[PDB]
Amino acid sequence: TSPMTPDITGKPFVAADASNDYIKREVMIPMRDGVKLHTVIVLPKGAKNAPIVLTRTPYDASGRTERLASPHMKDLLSAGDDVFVEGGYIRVFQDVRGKYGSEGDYVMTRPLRGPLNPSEVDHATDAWDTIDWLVKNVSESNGKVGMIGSSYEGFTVVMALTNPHPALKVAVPESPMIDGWMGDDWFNYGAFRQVNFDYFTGQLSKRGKGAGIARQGHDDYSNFLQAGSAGDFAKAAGLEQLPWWHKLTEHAAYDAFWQEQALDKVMARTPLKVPTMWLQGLWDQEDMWGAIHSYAAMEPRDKRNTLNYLVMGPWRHSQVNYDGSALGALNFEGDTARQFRHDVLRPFFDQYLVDGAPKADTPPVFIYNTGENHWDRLKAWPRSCDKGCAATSKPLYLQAGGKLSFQPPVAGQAGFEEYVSDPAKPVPFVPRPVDFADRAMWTTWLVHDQRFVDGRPDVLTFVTEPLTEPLQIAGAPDVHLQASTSGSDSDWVVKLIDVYPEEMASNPKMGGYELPVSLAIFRGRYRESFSTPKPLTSNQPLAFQFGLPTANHTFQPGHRVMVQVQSSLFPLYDRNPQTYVPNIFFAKPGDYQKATQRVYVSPEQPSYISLPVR
Amino acid sequence: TSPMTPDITGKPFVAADASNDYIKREVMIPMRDGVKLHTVIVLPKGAKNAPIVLTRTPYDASGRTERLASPHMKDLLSAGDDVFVEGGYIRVFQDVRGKYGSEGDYVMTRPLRGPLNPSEVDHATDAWDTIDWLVKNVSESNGKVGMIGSSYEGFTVVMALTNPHPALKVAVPESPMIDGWMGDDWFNYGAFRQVNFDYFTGQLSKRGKGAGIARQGHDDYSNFLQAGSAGDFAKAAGLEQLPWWHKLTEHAAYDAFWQEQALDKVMARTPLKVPTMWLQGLWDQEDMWGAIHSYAAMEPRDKRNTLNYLVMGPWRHSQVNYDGSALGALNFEGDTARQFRHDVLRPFFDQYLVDGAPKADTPPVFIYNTGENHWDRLKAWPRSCDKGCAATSKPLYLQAGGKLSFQPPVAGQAGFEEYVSDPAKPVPFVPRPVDFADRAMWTTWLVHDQRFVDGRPDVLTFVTEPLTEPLQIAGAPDVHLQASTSGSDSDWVVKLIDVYPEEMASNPKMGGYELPVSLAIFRGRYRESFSTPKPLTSNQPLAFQFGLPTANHTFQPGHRVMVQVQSSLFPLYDRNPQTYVPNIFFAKPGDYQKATQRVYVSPEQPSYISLPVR
Amino acid sequence: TSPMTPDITGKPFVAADASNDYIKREVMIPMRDGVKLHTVIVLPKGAKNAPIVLTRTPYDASGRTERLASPHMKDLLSAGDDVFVEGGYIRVFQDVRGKYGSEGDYVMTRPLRGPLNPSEVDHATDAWDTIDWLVKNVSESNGKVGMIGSSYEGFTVVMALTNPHPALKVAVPESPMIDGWMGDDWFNYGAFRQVNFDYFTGQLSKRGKGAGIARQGHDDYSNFLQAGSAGDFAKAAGLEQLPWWHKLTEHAAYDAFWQEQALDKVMARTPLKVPTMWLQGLWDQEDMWGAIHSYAAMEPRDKRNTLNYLVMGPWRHSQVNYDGSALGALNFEGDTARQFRHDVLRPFFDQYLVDGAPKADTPPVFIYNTGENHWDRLKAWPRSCDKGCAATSKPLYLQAGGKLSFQPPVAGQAGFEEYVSDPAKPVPFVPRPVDFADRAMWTTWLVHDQRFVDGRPDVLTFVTEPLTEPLQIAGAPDVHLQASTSGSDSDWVVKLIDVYPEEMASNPKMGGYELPVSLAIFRGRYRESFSTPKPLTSNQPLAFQFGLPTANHTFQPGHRVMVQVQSSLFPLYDRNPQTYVPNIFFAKPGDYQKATQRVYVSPEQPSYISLPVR
Ligand SMILES: [Ca+2]
Ligand SMILES: [Ca+2]
Ligand SMILES: [Ca+2]
Repeated sequence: TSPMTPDITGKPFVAADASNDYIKREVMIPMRDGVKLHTVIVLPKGAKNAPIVLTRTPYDASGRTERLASPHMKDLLSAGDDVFVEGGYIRVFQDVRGKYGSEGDYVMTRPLRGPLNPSEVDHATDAWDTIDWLVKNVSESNGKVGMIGSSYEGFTVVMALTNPHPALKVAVPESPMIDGWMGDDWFNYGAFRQVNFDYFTGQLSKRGKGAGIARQGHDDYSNFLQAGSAGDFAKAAGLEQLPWWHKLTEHAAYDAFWQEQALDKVMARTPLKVPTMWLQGLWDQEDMWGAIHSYAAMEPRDKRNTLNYLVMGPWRHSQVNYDGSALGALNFEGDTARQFRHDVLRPFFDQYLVDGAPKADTPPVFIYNTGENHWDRLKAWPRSCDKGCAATSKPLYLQAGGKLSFQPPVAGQAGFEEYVSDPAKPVPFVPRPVDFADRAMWTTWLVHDQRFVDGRPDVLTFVTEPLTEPLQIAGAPDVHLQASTSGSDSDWVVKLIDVYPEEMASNPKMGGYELPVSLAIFRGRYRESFSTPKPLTSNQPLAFQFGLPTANHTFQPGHRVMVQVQSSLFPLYDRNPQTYVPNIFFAKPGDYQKATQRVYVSPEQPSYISLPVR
Repeated sequence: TSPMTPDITGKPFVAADASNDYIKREVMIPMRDGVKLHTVIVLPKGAKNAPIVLTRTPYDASGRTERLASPHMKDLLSAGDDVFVEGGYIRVFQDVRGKYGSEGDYVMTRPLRGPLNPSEVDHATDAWDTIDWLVKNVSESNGKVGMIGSSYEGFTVVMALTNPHPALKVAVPESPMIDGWMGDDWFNYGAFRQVNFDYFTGQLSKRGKGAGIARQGHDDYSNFLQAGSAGDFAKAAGLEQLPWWHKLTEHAAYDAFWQEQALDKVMARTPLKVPTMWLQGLWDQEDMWGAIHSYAAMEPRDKRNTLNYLVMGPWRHSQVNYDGSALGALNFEGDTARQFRHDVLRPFFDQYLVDGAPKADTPPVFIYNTGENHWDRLKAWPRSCDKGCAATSKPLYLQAGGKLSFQPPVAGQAGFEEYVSDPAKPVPFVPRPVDFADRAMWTTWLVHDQRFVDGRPDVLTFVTEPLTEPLQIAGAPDVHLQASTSGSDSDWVVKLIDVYPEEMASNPKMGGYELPVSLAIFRGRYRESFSTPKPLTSNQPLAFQFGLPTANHTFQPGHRVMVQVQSSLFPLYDRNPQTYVPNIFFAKPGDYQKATQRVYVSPEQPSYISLPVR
Repeated sequence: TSPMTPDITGKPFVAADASNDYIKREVMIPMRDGVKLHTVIVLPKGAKNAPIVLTRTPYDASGRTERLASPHMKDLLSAGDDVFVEGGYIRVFQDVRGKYGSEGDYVMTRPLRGPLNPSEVDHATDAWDTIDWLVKNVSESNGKVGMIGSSYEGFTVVMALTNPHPALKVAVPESPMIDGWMGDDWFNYGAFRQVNFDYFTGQLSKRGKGAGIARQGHDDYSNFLQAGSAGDFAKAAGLEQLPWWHKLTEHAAYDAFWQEQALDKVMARTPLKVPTMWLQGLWDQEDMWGAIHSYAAMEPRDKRNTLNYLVMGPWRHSQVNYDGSALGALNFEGDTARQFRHDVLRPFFDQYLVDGAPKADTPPVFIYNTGENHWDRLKAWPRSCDKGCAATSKPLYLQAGGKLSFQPPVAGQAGFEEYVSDPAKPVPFVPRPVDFADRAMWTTWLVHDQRFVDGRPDVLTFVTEPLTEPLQIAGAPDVHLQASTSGSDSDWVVKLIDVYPEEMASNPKMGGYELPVSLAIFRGRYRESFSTPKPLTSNQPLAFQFGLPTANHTFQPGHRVMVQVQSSLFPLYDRNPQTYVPNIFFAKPGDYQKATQRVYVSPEQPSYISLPVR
């Protein structure tokens, strides 16, 4: 070999694959319009009549099938695919239209053929053509296909369910994106989520891998506050080059653009034919709305209770595919994620995909009790609600003096609790400094101790005396807030908290820990209507009604129930200027004003939470 | 904005840069043969008559100038560039010929025009054409250029020094690759370094970013042992596709291929014209030979002591560009890396690059004492050696019964210490499991406590009684080993160790800690000649002589001096089969045999280390 | 208040107790012979007809009832007492005779009235007199008592069971000290345990709190090796002042002194009257022999299977009273300790102690499967043994070339595997440096990855190929070692190991992890008799038979089964000098000699482990 022989030959370096216990095949599958989608198929060596598990993703199919470069399939594929490797399944990941190895144009959460999409293709037809090709060209398969995926990967499963290929025998949409305005990714009750600015450049900058937005500093509390409004931050970052950004600001309210994209409404008029398991985390910080709302839209038509299932674990977004033994300071009884994957998911998929496999005794509802630390196998959910459930909700009244109880307010006390909300000094949603990039912070923010803001003058705290008997809730709490603002707009944040016993000697850090079981924010301008915003009348007590995330939680003896109320949750949510403007995205510096907020706790105007007690 | 408007546009997304305090400018510089090299220039805004600091790298110039996407130049550039940002320098990184954005073919450490390179270009001409272009095309510059870089980036500096452009006013080769066979990257005294297998696929798989090699498991001790020889592992990993791998196995001995690449020999015949500062770490685990040998090759001709400098800090490879406050369990007196960059490097560069800058009080030698924890400013180095230095070396004799002293062996005792070296059960160079991916393990292996192998039957341990007075060494120890093997080949590993006081109450983990101050391996087949290997005569005591890494270390009172001897250091070094084979890279399973080793400690055949005491 | 008024008044400072939810009373209960024992009684406020849980301890009753100075009983008492606080029990801790607040003389594990104790009192009579006083003087109780305790606190429960007071309705000896010579605290098959030297000064220096032994250095590997024999270390430390030390060295063999103290032999002749639950950890590093052997001594007479229970969790010594969610690098399915305490222990105690309490569904055997990670509820144990069990044991033969399989050795291979055992360089039982005071090291040593010694020339390794199907063992493995030694004595250490799959991508550190499922040491001089030691015939293959710790473990697919054999386990066990001496405690420097060890693996003399497969 000559010394001047180029050490980089130019020809592709073929990695070793002799010792592999799998085969990886990449193929460009033509859709009905000629556009080919990059599809990666991983088969166990010696696979015969094996089912296929398919996932359609905008997060790199080649990368999703290489958690680690390894000759062992169990290590090659992600942690969440462990049960599929153990079951001898063929795993397939496909790049959606317009991303990574696939051809075509990319449209964020490409809408269904209809009012928003006049083309001949969408995610439903793309999944159909994909499945058709797989059962006709993968000789190692038995022609049976199951679909699974979390977040955007769950959204593609839902799209396939709108009109599924006959070969699709089972589906598991995990934390799917269903309604990005009401309560999933983009907004929550109209309040815009700034955490997704990095997602926009990360997914829309290039066909393939993108990047986050360069910051002025480390603390996002400071980065966003200094920039001003959400529109100011975006403009300075160059986001006006992205059509998606223009779509968000042109549709700030819940108009036809968002209504026509709500997939739970679509599931309501979609016939039940494919056994589907709606899954999400109880602390799903990205898609809290999706799974539970989609499950409820189809459950009334699940006549025999064997086609529509619900799964809600003690998980943060997508934790179902990793280790569910803990979340932040909370410890659970074993790896709850692995428990779900092995005890419930595997037998459910085997029943519909593996030849000769027995029927599984899949629980209609598989939900974790975050207070008692154990799974619950039920026939229905919720167990308690205002009407139609086994148990009836009980009003939990906010009381004067920062108290909280099931007894209606008595006369002869202060009619309300007051606090000033200052947009220039907003309440932080997590301890400063805030780093949206820090995955540890973002995935655990919903279970973080709230004492870092308890005692702030712009946060109201209501608490019960220590419980002597366990209080079990099992449903979706509903806020019935009676509040006024001296401004003409305002956000209202309510947190339902489990305060641990003041002392916890066996785990000292948990002593007095304020765990948010369920919390939400509501953009006040949408009080009467989500599609048609209106200014709030200054200094007038008004009724605000909105649901808090689902909870299957027992407040144990020694614990207290607590409710915190505030008017900002920054920088996760852009600040409500507190003066009515046409579009908060483009609020001007002078529009931001302090406002005197009042939460009423009188017999005539009682604030309370309809708690799903059982 | 229509809903179907592609969210990923035809016109690429461009990040905003209005708040930037620098300007990044890319250029394609044509070399003399027409090949263009991708060059990245980072200028402070308002830069005028500013000096340039240039680095030529095979590690992505665009990546090297983006430690963090940020509007602040200090954060955008690497930690090691802090003093250049503070000094208002224009920073330039260039992709070497055949890598990343550059055109041309890539040849690993492209040799100088000569016997190994018949072309008209090499790193010397490329650096010359680059500097000529920069001074004629960067209007913001004062036409003065300084070069710096660590490892391969240091190697490109040395290549420029063979025939430097008149505009090159100063050079700082940090841990440069000088002799990859004698003691730098590829081999150490002929013993092959398996840690670089991942580097081959990482740098030679493609023009741009490559990847590591997929392992069968987590523990490299097991991965390499199970594979067999280095050639078996490489063959299985698909490395026979890389011409570099064939160059290594075709030139296992120190033949013309390696002799013609030794840059210290080139420096010996290179006139001293550009002020040069040779730098490396005392614990440089990748390029231990380079800087010190190159410095010594030029120092005798440094008439006024102002053209050739030496710097040796308490660092691992490239730590000079990060934080030097500690290394593994060792704590030093402040951030020694920052101290060097600010107190020595900055004034040195300024003196020769900034118009009208003052004279720097640059110490001819800047070397850290790892035993007293402070820098030493000296006029010469070494301070002690066999002859020609201020102090003279003293033999430190290995003794029977595992003893060690400066007194020659006495009669009436065992003439040797014996151990069996078994290739099937080699001595680990770091505690198992060995993870070559774990950067923390690799960067700190040389300072790791050796108690994890002390007490093994295949490792001999010689130790003094606790010292009552400080023992200072300041030079390069030289091993004079008298040893026999029952086989026909063998490796000899010698570690000079500082054993800390048995108790260290203020830092308990340091109690009895066995810190290797200096260690080296020698491949026995090269005992008589590095170019002509010969079998070792079975059962015959033979003299081996080889140098240990430089040390400026004071063994303090309460400490002991220790020497460990073994015949494997795995998996860092491939195993010597202990039977004489033509090429150890291709040793067969049956070639590996146990061997009875004897280290002689008698008056007639005394093993000792020539210690550079002062 | 005058400025010169002494700030320390001299009168006792009464801590506030108004807010306490408990009442703490201290009383000196007179025994049969007039000697009063300090007893601490903790009653919940408003206690009426409450049962008592009693523990007798030599570890400070006042300290045991104050985990934290707190007004909440749950936090005041230890973590393990959580279920008793929840159950409204009165908790009592009593200082044993001669310790802390109690009067009388202290005798280590004071033997029962008989040949070793001619006095009128022992732990049985002391417990009787205590229980009698409690039911007659504690008006807040219902006159029913349960006993519990771990280690020495479990030993006092067993002493009460030899002749229990009628008021004792239930007992739970946890990791009790049963046979301190055969396999509990002082020795293991005659091999002396040096870890207890600190225990001797800690418990025998003073009536109250003692201290450990001052060391020369940090590393006990070095401290003990430098001192020489166990006797040399003890003499230098001043331990000849302690009668206990003289008792140990005067009874090095299993003579009448130890036979008369073996409580499992006493339980074999003790009528089953009190529902007893024998408990220990599978990795009980202090009392591995006790619970399982005592359970087996009484189970044949448990006619209705309702008076004798067994519990073996995935625990280290006493972990049952803390958090059992993990042990070292091992993760279990939830807090297994809390699971046992709440799901099994609480209902078991309530049934026999609380008025009108319901029947508990107590599993006859509650044993954790360390390979499948789940509890097993069985009617009997073991599930597999040589004869009389549901399954029969299968021989796992050690093979030449470091192999292992269920197939008998074939001819034509090497008849044995050889290694030299050097007492001057013993095999470490845990990575150096060894610190017996480091609780983290000591509690997790039995589950530590054994790769730190795998590959040592003085440790033999035998391993199977990767398993394709699960291999479940459920019983006590029995070693049938055929081995010789060139010396006249030797220790034999055997480890049964579960080697995790080479790669574990979801938990990288577990890749190739060598987990010791079960290990034991056997002092060779007791090959034919534990009471009468005899020299081993030099170079003659001899049969060694001894049991390994119980295992309920499934070696899963991908894992390998491994067996390691060595002749030292230092410094936990003193070194066998390898030349026969009358008493190893007083071995002289010249008695320690290297010895050539041979483990036979031929068809004629096959070494194997009788594995309890099912
Ligand atoms: Ca259903
Ligand atoms: Ca000089
Ligand atoms: Ca029983």
